[PDB]
Amino acid sequence: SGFRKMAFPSGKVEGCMVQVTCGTTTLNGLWLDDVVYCPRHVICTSEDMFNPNYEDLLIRKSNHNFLVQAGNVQLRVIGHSMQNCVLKLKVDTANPKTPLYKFVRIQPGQTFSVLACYNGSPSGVYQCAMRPNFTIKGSFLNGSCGSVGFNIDYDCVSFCYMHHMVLPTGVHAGTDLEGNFYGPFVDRQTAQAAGTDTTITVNVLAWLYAAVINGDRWFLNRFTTTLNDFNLVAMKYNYEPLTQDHVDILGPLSAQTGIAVLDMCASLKELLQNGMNGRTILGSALLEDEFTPFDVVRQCS
Amino acid sequence: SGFRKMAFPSGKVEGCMVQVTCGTTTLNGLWLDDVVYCPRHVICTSEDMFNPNYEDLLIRKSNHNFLVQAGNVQLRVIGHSMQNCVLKLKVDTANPKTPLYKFVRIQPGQTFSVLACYNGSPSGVYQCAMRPNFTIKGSFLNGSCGSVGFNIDYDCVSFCYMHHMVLPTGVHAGTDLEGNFYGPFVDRQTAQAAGTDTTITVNVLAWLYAAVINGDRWFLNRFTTTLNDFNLVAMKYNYEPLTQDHVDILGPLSAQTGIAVLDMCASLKELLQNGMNGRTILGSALLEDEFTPFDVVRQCS
Ligand SMILES: *C[C@H]1C(=O)[C@]23[C@H](O)[C@H]1CC[C@H]2[C@@]12CO[C@]3(O)[C@@H](O)[C@@H]1C(C)(C)CC[C@@H]2O
Ligand SMILES: *C[C@H]1C(=O)[C@]23[C@H](O)[C@H]1CC[C@H]2[C@@]12CO[C@]3(O)[C@@H](O)[C@@H]1C(C)(C)CC[C@@H]2O
Repeated sequence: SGFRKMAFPSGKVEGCMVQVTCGTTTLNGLWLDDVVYCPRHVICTSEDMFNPNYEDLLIRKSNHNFLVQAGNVQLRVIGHSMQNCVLKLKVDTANPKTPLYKFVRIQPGQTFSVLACYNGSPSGVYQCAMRPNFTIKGSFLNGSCGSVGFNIDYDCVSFCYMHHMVLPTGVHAGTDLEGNFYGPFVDRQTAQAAGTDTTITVNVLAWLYAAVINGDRWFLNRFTTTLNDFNLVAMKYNYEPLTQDHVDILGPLSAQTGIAVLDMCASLKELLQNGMNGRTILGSALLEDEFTPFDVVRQCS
Repeated sequence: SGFRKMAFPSGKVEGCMVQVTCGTTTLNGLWLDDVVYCPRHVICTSEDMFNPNYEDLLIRKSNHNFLVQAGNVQLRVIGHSMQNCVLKLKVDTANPKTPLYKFVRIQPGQTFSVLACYNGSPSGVYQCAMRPNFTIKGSFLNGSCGSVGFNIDYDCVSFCYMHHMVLPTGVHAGTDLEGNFYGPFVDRQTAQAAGTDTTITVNVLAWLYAAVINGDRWFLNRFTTTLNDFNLVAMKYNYEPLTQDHVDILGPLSAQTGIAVLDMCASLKELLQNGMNGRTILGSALLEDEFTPFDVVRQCS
C-alpha cells in the first residue's frame, strides 16, 4: 500500500541553478555546459513589461551588463543571444555539475517536477502537470521566474519547462528550453486569459488503476461502456476525450489489474454522474489527474 | 496565488544514500562522515523477522559480512555497532558529500520530506507529516526500507526519520536517526495496529490561513468561538485538541491576514459540522493537515 504524488530527486538540477541579474531585475537561470538559459524578460524594467520590443531592448545590452552568479562564484559572460523567449548567455566556464540532459517539449497532460528557486537558490520541489490549456498550477511568488521543470530517466535530465509569467488569474505560463511558450501566452504584462482547464482523463484512469492496486475498490462497479458513450459523458463534465492511443497507454495497467479499460471507463462515468457521496479514493475527495500512466507504473510495479 | 505541497530539494541527501547488504538482505543506508546508518533488520532473514533476537543475530556477523556500496564504489567496513534499532557501520572513508547535518526527533504533526530510495538509488521525493499516531502514510514498496526523512534549514540537513517497517495496514513506521522508533512499533513481523489517526488541527488552521492568503475565502464565516468550545467540536470529529501553544504558533498567520485564531476556529467548526457542500479549498475537497504553520510562512510570506 501507499501512493504519493512524488517528485523526481532534484539534486542534478540543483547543481545547475544560478542567479541572473540585468540592471535591477534578477531571476533564476539554468547553467548547462557553458551556456546560461533564462527568461528574456530579465532585460525588462517593470515599465518595459507592458509592451516590450525585445530586439530593441536587447540591442542596448552588452555582455558585461549580465551578472551571472553561481553560489558565490561569478561567471564571465562572453556572449549573449535571444532564442525565441529565452536568453542564452555564453560564459567562460563549463558547469562542472552539468548532468546528462536533453531539451524536450512535452504534451498537455504530461507531468514533470518543478524545482522552485529564488535568486538562484533552490527552495522546494513539487510535481505537477501541464494543464490541457497549457498553464501550470504552480507555487511561485516573485523571484521564482526562471525556475525549471524536468523529468529524470536514469541519469538523464529532460528539461521541459521554464517559468516565465504569472497570469492575472495567478496561474503560471512558461516555455520549453528553446524559448517557445506552451500555449498562446506571451512575455508581456497584458490581458491573457487561459481557456477551459479540462481534466486529463487518461491520467484520472491511471490513478483509478493505482487505487485498485492499493486496495481502494469500492468505486469498481458492475457496468461496462463504449468509447463513444464514455466520451459523451466526458464532454459534459469538461474531461478530455479518450482516444484509442490513451487506451493503449493504459494497457500495462489493465494487464496488471485484470480490469479492462472500458470497464474502468464505466466506473469513472458512474463517479462523474453520482459523485463520491462523501467517500474517498486514495485519501482524496476528488478525482486526481496529475499522475500519468507511466507515473503509476513507476510507483506501482 | 499558487499553493503546492512542496518537498525540500533532495540533492544534499542524494549524496548520502548508499546500498547496504548483509547476506541476502539489501536495503538503503545513510552515509555521513565515516558512518553508515541503516535499519538493524538488515541482518535478519525473512524467517528471523518473526521473533528476532538482534543481539544474538548480530553476534554472528563480522565487519566483512556487511557490503556497503556507494554508487559503484565499495566501502571498507572497519567496525559495526547497534544503537537501539539502527545499525552503525564504520567505514574507512568519510563521505566527501557529507552536508552539514543534525539528528533530531520530531513531534507528531510536524512535516518532513522523504527521499524514497531503492537499493541505494534515489527514486522520488515527497512531503508528509508524522501522524499523531506516529505512522507515516508513505509510498514504499519492498526495498525502500532505510529511506530517510529530513528537513533543510539553509545549508543544514536535519534528519528526523528512517523507514523501518510496513505495518499490515500498509502504513509505515520508522525511527529517528538514533534508532528509537516513533510510537510503540517494533522491528518484528508481528501484529502491530496503530491507534486512531487523528487530524492535525493546528496544521488544518495553518492551511486555512494559506487559503485566505491565496483568495479562497468562501469558508470565512461570521461567527467566533472559544478554545474550550472549539475543542468540544474537535474531539467529536477526531481532531487533535488545540492548545494555547498552537494559537501562539499561528500568531504570524493571524497577523498577516488580520483574522483572529478563534475566528478561524469558528470557520473550521462550521466546516466540520456542515461539510463543504461540494466546493473546494485550494483545489482540495477535504481539509489538508500536512502543512505546518511554518510551512505556510515558508511559502506565503
Ligand atoms: C517573472 C514573472 C513575475 O514575477 C512577474 C511577471 O509575471 C514575470 C516577469 C515580471 C514580473 C513582475 C510583473 O508580474 C509578475 O507576476 C510580478 O511578480 C512582478 C511584480 C512583482 C509585479 C514586479 C514587476 C514585474 O514586472
Ligand atoms: C523493510 C521492511 C519491508 O519491506 C518488510 C518489513 O516491513 C521491513 C523489513 C522486512 C520486509 C519483509 C517483510 O515485510 C516487509 O513489509 C516486506 O516488504 C518484506 C517481504 C517482501 C515480505 C519479504 C520479507 C521481509 O522480511
